[PDB]
Amino acid sequence: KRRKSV
Amino acid sequence: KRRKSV
Amino acid sequence: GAMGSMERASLIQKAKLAEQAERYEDMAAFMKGAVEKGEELSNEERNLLSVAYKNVVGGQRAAWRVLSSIEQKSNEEGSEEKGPEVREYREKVETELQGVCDTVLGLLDSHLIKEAGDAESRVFYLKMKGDYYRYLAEVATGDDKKRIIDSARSAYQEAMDISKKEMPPTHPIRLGLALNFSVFHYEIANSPEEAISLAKTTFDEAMADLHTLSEDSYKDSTLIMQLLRDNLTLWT
Amino acid sequence: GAMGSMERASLIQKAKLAEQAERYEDMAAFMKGAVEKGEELSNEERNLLSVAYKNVVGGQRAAWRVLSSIEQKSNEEGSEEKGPEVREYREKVETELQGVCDTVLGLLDSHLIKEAGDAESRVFYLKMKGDYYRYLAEVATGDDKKRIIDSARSAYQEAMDISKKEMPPTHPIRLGLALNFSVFHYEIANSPEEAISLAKTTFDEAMADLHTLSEDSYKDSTLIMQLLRDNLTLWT
Ligand SMILES: [Cl-]
Ligand SMILES: [Cl-]
Ligand SMILES: [Mg+2]
Ligand SMILES: [Mg+2]
Ligand SMILES: [Mg+2]
Ligand SMILES: [Mg+2]
Ligand SMILES: [Mg+2]
Ligand SMILES: [Mg+2]
Repeated sequence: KRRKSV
Repeated sequence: KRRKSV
Repeated sequence: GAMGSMERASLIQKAKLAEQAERYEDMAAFMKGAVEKGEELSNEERNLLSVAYKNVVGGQRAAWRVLSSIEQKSNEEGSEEKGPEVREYREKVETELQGVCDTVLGLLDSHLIKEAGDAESRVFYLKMKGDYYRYLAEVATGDDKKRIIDSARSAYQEAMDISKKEMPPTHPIRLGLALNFSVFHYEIANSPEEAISLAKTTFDEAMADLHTLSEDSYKDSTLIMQLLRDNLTLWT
Repeated sequence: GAMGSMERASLIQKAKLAEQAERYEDMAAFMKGAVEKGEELSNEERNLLSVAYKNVVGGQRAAWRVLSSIEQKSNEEGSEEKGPEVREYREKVETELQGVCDTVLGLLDSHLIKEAGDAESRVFYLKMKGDYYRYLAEVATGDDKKRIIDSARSAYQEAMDISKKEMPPTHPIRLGLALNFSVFHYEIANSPEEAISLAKTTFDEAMADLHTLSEDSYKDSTLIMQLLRDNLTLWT
């Protein structure tokens, strides 16, 4: 749901 | 699993 | 303190925002600033205070226990010497924990408790006092461990005595207090029987009073009664 | 700094303990102290550093967004004036966030980046640089927002250029960098197409390289490729 970053 | 306190 | 220049209401508002932001250290500092305004806390504010610190100290306690277990593992036969770090860092976390507990105890002693005349406030603060000595007891290992325990005990006992005299057996504060005092017995005072008797009796007396309650009070009480039962299930 | 007297190894060890204790602020301070020892960081240490700060800043970013949304709600027609508190407290959280980002950027600038000659280190730090300018961009609203964005962009771009030249398309750092740079495009640079093209191409080039990998490298890469796909699914 929240875009992913890493 | 851990006993509860509040 | 740092919060000396902020309006009491603004601290409370900010405490509520910090709670929303899950910024419990901030919440706690806001609430400490609010307490330090010198005015009694309303029920809501006392719960804000309690929520803030419980969360802060709960993070430190969970950390401390992680570090404690690591440290205990490095102390087992066959464990490779890793130097002082684990102990140092457990001690750092422990010290910070103790300082939060000291701060709460200090707010209670100056001057929440002495001004708290209503059962709901006075029990609540005494419970909090028991709780924060209990958290101190959890990490105590020195010559003061017995006295710390005794302080937890004494606060809980005074809270129990008032709660029993002044509150219905379903009162969530009475229930939460009994729940924690029962945990104190079980895990701090090495009195698992007392812990179990307390949680049993408390649960059963609350059960017998549920009928008096509105649906919302019923939900508040049964929520806590369930925590009593969870402990009883855990402990029996 | 505060960590000037602690051995580099002890900081690293403590950083690892703090990570176990989920004490990310402590982890971050330990890692900052370790960086400030002046020695290059190993791969593991760079990841400790990154993990520590990502977690710290991730808590502040999540808080900031909570507070930001509250604040935006108080700015809607029909919203009851609540005074400056929400803005004040958002600003406090925002300032603290900016200071973490400034600290990381400062560690990168002094002197991680300039000493990082291997692709894995240099890309990693440039990605981190992009990320922390990106976090700054997320809260930026002033005359510097464009330059902050540009700094995020420029760092990511240099990292992308090196990663593309020096790393396989499945390299987890290359993938994570592309993932974040794609997020930068989507949500900071208002370039959702570029964000999508980047994540697509990155995913597809990594896909075509998976065959070269051991099972454990495959798992590392596909883990990141999945985050690319999650964004693509979110964005398309
Ligand atoms: Cl330490
Ligand atoms: Cl504030
Ligand atoms: Mg005033
Ligand atoms: Mg050995
Ligand atoms: Mg028995
Ligand atoms: Mg040394
Ligand atoms: Mg109105
Ligand atoms: Mg299009």
